[PDB]
Amino acid sequence: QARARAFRLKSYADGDLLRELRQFDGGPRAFVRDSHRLDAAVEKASKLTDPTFHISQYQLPHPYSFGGGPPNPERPLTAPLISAINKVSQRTRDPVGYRKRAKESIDLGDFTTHDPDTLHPRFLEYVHERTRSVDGPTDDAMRAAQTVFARLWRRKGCKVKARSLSDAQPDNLLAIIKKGSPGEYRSLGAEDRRDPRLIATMSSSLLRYASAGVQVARGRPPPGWVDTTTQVTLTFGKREPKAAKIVDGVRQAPVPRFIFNLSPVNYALASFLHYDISHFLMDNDPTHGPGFGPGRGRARKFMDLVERAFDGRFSTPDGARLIMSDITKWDANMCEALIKYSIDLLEDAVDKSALSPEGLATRGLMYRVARRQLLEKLVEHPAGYFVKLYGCMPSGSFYTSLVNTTGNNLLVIGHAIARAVEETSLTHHGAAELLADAVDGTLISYGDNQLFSEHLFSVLGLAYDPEKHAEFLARFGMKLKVDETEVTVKLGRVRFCSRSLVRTPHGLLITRSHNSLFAKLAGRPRHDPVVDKLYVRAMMVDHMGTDPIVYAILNEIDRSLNVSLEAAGLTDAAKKVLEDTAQSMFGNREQDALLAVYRALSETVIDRRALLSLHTPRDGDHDPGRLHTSVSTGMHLFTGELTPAAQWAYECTVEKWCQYLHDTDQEGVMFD
RNA sequence: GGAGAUUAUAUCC
RNA sequence: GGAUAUAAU
Repeated sequence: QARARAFRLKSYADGDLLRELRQFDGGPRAFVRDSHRLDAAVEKASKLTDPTFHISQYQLPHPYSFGGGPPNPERPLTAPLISAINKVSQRTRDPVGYRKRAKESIDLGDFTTHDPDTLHPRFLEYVHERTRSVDGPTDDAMRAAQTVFARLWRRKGCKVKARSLSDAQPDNLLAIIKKGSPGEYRSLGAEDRRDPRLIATMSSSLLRYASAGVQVARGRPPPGWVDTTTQVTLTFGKREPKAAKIVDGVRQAPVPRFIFNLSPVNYALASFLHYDISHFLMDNDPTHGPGFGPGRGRARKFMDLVERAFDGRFSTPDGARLIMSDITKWDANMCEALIKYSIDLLEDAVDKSALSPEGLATRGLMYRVARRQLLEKLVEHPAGYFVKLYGCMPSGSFYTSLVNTTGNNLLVIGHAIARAVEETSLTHHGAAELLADAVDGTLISYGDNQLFSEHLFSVLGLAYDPEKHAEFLARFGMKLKVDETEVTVKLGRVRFCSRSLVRTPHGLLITRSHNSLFAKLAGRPRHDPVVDKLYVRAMMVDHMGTDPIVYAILNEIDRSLNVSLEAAGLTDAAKKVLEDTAQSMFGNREQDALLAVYRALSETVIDRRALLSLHTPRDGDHDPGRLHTSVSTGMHLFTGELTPAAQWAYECTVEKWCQYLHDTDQEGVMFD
């Protein structure tokens, strides 16, 4: 409707549409339309009964996709990291073992960029059989699992109410629209989702449901646009560090993740319907990961689960294990059946009882559209052409974390219920009432990342069984990697969102594995040398100074970068990352202030105390203390009190650390 | 040719 | 009311 109107091709089958597309095919990072990027996907889909993907009959004269290419090939941190590991490993208990374990990770360190010619093979992961619905036994279990969380949410105080359309007015809609992508409106001049003309368009796209609902509440049929309104979804490849893996010998360089950039109109509908229920779960649902962070008291849902399972010890007091589910490529494989159970449960938690009959019908039409649009997407493939995608989670939707987390939680509870009805004398209702009590404190998911206590199965009179867990997931087309799913009784192997917990004599302390740091460093492409030096310090911040080996290694790398730090001169990249420092030290961001900061940078050290202050919560019992440049350019001194356990970690040398982890059996935190 | 959502945190305005 | 940066999913 905006001059970009699509034309209809003549064919119907994918193989014939593909031939038709050649007639539109077109530096090395400008976009060129290329229908051959679809060849393998079309070939794969042709052998499937119910494929997740078809070529769209409708196409645009001009595509939205942009070109790309490979990153800078140099890896400037690999050599300094090796010297640092060479030195610090000598102060650990097994120096040659540490250096070998660490070399494995450095070798895998890599990096992905957006490039249409490397992105299209990743899309094959999204091309497989649909699972529209599951069989009777599984459905009964999944609907019982829905009652578990619905009960949990009510007990936790859920009082979320349906919004009125007053909140779809431009001035009120702003409070539930975050800044970000204009999606397909970027072609029309919009730069941000929160731009006033976009906000006006998103508002109109919500208010149009009012009169549609008036008709349905009178028993008339809905307007036609309700069932046909669609928005284009754009795609691109993720730019990030990513570790290669060794699969059957060959070291497999990483394929870029497939990212979806959804339309602001779809965003506005999702947020109008479900912003509140999402924020209620973040604040109050103990199984809901989103809201988590590693510092400042934000890991409490993780720590509460661990402390219920370990009660002060380093191994679980009973033998009850902890399970960390390892699922292959969650977003590509989340089927329509699981998406429906998840979003339906979320919509059910929203209280509609105060709505008028028109208001209720209006919300029903809005939900109808949001559900259909989560399930069936119109996606511009990196070939430069539209395809239709049924199921899969479109990573980048408003619903991504919310629905992935809800679905993973429903999987394990549905599985538990399914086993109980088959194997024991519990009914669906009876298993549900047990799990509703036991799930509070025994389960947490963050999308496909999951951690749960075997007590979920204990209270059903069952023991966890990974093959039965994998078989349940396979009913939804998902592959639980059984040999990579950690099952343990030891705190040192418990993980959540890439974080470990170390129990010190004064309490728990979030930490991170060393191998993850080494791969990221080995994968870092060459930037401006000041930018890269500040990246190494950002890594210190990410690790929060808990581990003195990690601090030592990073402090070594930081020093080593000083030899060549000034070789590029004061570039614009270096100016940008030094601006905050120049204004806090000299009052201005002018050339001389910036160069004074620049030339002093070689003289700075990042204080481990500043890093460990990040464990301090902002509690009204704790004042964490301002950091200024303490963890970036290092030109302020951090004054402030650490938490007891973090104070213990400051007083703790490489040598004391390895001894304590050895004596407590917590050395699992270092690797994996 | 000049790269999504969500969460957490830090810095500066 | 905004900007920049890193991490996680």
